[PDB]
Amino acid sequence: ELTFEETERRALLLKKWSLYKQQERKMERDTIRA
Amino acid sequence: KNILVRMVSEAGTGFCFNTKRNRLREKLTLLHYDPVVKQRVLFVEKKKIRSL
Amino acid sequence: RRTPPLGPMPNSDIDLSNLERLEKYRSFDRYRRRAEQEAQAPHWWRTYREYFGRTQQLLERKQAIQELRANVEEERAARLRTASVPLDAVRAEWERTCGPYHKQRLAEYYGLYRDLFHGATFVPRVPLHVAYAVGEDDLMPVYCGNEVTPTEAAQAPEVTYEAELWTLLLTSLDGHLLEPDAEYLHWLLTNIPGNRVAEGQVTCPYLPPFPARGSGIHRLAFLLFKQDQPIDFSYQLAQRTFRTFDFYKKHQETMTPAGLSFFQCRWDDSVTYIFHQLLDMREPVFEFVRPPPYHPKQKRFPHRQPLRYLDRYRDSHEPTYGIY
Amino acid sequence: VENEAVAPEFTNRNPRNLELLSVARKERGWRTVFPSREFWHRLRVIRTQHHVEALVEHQNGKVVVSASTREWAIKKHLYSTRNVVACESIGRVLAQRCLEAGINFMVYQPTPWEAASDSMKRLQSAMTEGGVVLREPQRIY
Amino acid sequence: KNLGGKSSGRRQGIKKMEGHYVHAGNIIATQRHFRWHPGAHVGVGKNKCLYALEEGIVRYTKEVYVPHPRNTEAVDLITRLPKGAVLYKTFVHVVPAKPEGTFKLVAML
RNA sequence: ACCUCGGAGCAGAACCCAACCUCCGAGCAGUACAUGCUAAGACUUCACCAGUCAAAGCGAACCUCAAUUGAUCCA
RNA sequence: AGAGUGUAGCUUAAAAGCACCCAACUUACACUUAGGAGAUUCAAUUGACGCUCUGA
Ligand SMILES: [Mg+2]
Ligand SMILES: [Mg+2]
Repeated sequence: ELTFEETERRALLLKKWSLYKQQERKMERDTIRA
Repeated sequence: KNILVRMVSEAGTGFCFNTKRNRLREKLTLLHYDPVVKQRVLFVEKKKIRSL
Repeated sequence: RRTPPLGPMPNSDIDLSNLERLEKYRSFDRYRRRAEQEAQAPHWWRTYREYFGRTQQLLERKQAIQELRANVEEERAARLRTASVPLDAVRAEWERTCGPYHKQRLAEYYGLYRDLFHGATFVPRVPLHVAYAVGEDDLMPVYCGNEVTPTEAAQAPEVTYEAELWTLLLTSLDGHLLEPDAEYLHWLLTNIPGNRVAEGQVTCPYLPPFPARGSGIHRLAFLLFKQDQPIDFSYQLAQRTFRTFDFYKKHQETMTPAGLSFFQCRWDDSVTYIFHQLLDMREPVFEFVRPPPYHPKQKRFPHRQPLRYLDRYRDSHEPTYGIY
Repeated sequence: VENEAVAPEFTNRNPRNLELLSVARKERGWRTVFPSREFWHRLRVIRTQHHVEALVEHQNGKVVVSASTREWAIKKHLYSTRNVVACESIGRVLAQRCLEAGINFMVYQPTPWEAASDSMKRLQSAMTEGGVVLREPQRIY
Repeated sequence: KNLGGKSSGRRQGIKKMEGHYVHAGNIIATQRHFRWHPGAHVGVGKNKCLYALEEGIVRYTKEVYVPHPRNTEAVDLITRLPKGAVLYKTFVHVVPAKPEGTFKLVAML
């Protein structure tokens, strides 16, 4: 079983990881093109 | 190989329809529409007309 | 013989030996999108359609969206698929911002413009809230093409057009019993002093809708015209006949169509009373008659035809005996 | 009586007359192509990258009604315009617009995956509870 | 050594060319494969024959081809098609001539 | 050697085309038991026989395969 | 010092569509479903904040 607070923390974890790896892939592609 | 079998209505009506089945499968029972009763009733294989 | 194509053949520009290199539709969805776009695009070959066919606003909207994003409860509900929307507020904002265009689309679909104004269009900028008072407690609203029974429309409606000289007209577009290209005028309040409607001039008294039985669904339109400058206007059915196109041709300079609202009515018991008492006539009853079934010319020898062939061409089912 | 002068044949010019009487033709062909044209009104849902569109379109192609998350009125009351919440909200708004427009029946033609989608299920439920039956009456011949 | 091949011609093909008035139920074209695809107001029989579902005029057109999502072979062909490509097929259409019916005054109650 | 039936060339494009011409095949199988009843309009192997498709309707649910067969009489 | 100038990666898009990413189904990819971020450089058509090119 689980709780609402940890579910919300997990959702925010997914959100921030999405942003972080989006920036990672963006910088990788920038280096590739450069 | 298959055999032609007369499926007879269990509704008591003399309604018979011929179907086919494997000669090695068990005697066959269906839910077939009986026009006399105007309803799907059980039909049970009665006799083997011929071997097809 | 090989007549050359009369234009760019489809799948011509893309066609190239580098099929392996070219990216492909990996999804039926993207293929369908492209195919639909191509179908919409015009073509030189025979096709189905031929035969059957500011900055402040942006800033404020961005700030509002940012505030909604910041609101944690909103995000919690969104990710828990439990958030809802205020339907009434959405309706009001639709009216204020983009309601006129969708209402214009509805009117065009219903054929109001092609009939009321013979094709000429106009955006109903001014929202028009019309409601037929039902009982002494409620009132059926007439939004756009909704269904309101003549029983409910027995008494004249309450109109609240928010503005600050107006003319309101109720016109039945397809209720005319004698002339296909004619309308019926029901009530015309002209020179209305702004929002309040009780002070308008009663050019024509209110006549409730009377869609004949078995005559189908009839469409009635509330036309609202802003009156630049006040102007003068000029139970018998011949005088209730009305061509809105001619009327607006006469009053075009001083009138501008700024509001629209229509509803659909079918026959009801109240129509009988309207016909018998108010109009003092025998109510007409119409029926939908399909064309008679087609049969090929009867042959002397209907070869290979069933016995029903002769029944297809006999008129009377009762036995006949000729001379006997 | 002069007022009793009625033409023998009535000419109802309302486009929706026969459709509402359930007598108008509805294209029965296109049995080898998708979607089927056998309808008077179709609910077409377009899920873009950022936005969700829900149109009620007549067989002739005229978009009778529309509900897009790209309108300010709707987009200013929900968090994300590309989620199940957005689809449910646009479905309810479209149901209200259809009821006020007189459109009570439609023919939804989703692909297998679209039908299995949770968002499409929510949109269909929203329309049903709003008062639109996604199954047009059979034509009367 | 070579036996058979004595079958006669099926007499298949188009029975109603474009512009021909067609009554409901008339067979427009008989085909062994899908040469002409069904269009508006045209139905397909079990043997792929196209019959008129309405009374009107036959029109042949070229229209984009969008198979049913459950037609696995066609969906696979599409999935392998390059982007920008659109399939086209010949479709048969019946432009209905007469209206569904007319409203007639039946009784002046 | 063949005799009936179907697919492909000859017969490139509506239909149709011979050959003791070139090649492939068939004389089933499988799934279901509304593979129920009726009924406009059409197709048709160049006749007939036979063979095909089918709107609408009643009643119900919410047929694949090219051939895959055979009349009358009589049992 | 001068020229081209200028919407998130792309758009003879006008704040959109394609793009793009992780989660699940996939060995994997792909599809599909769920979600994610995103811009019209700043002031009155004009001037000046940033990029490219031509030079030293
Ligand atoms: Mg041959
Ligand atoms: Mg013949």
